Amino acid sequence: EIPTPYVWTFQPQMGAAAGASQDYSTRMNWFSAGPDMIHDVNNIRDAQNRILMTQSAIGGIGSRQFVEEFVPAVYLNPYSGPPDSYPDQFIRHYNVYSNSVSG
Amino acid sequence: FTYSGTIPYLDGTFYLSHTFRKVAIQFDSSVTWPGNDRLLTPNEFEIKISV
Amino acid sequence: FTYSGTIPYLDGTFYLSHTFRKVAIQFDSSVTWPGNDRLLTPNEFEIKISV
Amino acid sequence: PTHDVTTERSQRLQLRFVPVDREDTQYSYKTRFQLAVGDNRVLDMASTYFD
Amino acid sequence: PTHDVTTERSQRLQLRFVPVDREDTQYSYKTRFQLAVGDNRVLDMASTYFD
Amino acid sequence: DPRHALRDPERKFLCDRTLWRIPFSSNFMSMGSLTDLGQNLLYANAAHALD
Amino acid sequence: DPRHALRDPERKFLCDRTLWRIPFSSNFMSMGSLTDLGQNLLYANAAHALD
Repeated sequence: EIPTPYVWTFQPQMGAAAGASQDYSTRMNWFSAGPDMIHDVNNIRDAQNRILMTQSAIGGIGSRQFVEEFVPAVYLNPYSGPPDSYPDQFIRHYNVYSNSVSG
Repeated sequence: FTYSGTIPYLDGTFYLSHTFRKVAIQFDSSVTWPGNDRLLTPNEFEIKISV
Repeated sequence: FTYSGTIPYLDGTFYLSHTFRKVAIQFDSSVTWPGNDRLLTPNEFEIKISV
Repeated sequence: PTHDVTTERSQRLQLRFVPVDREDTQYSYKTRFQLAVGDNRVLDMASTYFD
Repeated sequence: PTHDVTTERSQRLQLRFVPVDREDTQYSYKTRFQLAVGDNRVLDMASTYFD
Repeated sequence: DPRHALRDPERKFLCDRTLWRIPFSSNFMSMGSLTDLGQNLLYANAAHALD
Repeated sequence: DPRHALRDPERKFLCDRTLWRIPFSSNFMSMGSLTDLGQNLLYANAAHALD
């Protein structure tokens, strides 16, 4: 359905960004509203993911070039896919060459 | 400051490293380091033993 | 064999399990099991403590 | 199963936390702990209790 | 380097072996050990000695 | 009673017709007759000594 | 000498003008200014607490 996009925190060092997580600092609370309201809220939010959708299609990278890329990506429905194709890269303590491991 | 002898803190004339027993390091107040059962005493770094 | 009471070794009427203090397991006489700092006392299985 | 179940690296089974602050009132006792859940771990409150 | 150098899983740095058999002769002392080199490991004799 | 004299606590327990268990599993749980550790290469590949 | 009375051994050591080291490496060796652990995601990604 309509979820909430992830946020990418720029890592001052390396420039390889970090793990993305569902934003919550701007969560538009509203469960205390009405029916038509709860209906319109998911509509405007859908338009959001819609914009961030087009805005997405278009060593380490700097900050200035970081805002243009690594934009908030919407991961539609949940884990949906098989245990093979998961977010992975969306995990903070996760590397490519190997599985997520830390000392 | 009523002292004029060598200042180990500056010249580096330390001489009390033989007064340590053990050191314990832990992250997030739970995960001991280096852990992974690296040392004979994985829960700490024993510099010297009496018994 | 001058006994005729219950034989714990056969009928299974044990009653001395409360007489154990601790047990230590080790492989190749070095690698303690389970090790990996699993228990609060990673070097053995303390069944009961006095103090 | 012989994979994707248990970890091979060292790791305690049950940790013990000490009060970072405790106030003994005339008719009440309050204590605060910094329950830290190490990374790659999952804690099930049901397994926690106050000793 | 951050890969293909050190292992992430638990593993001792220096093991300790106990005599599987020892004979105290009137003028000689003999002991036999079962030096076991775990899999995925490599031991450099030079780092071994008799305590 | 007010005549009570200073005493001292004493704890203990009993567990009859039972057998102490120490499963050979990484988490001590029963996930099948043939445990996970009982199927680990470290044991099926090379032989060890127990103590 | 034959007049020697029963004694007792006592060991110790001294290490002046020196600093105890505990490199933040997976093997404690120096493989470069920027250690391997000092470049591990587990630390660069999230923040931790030390004690």
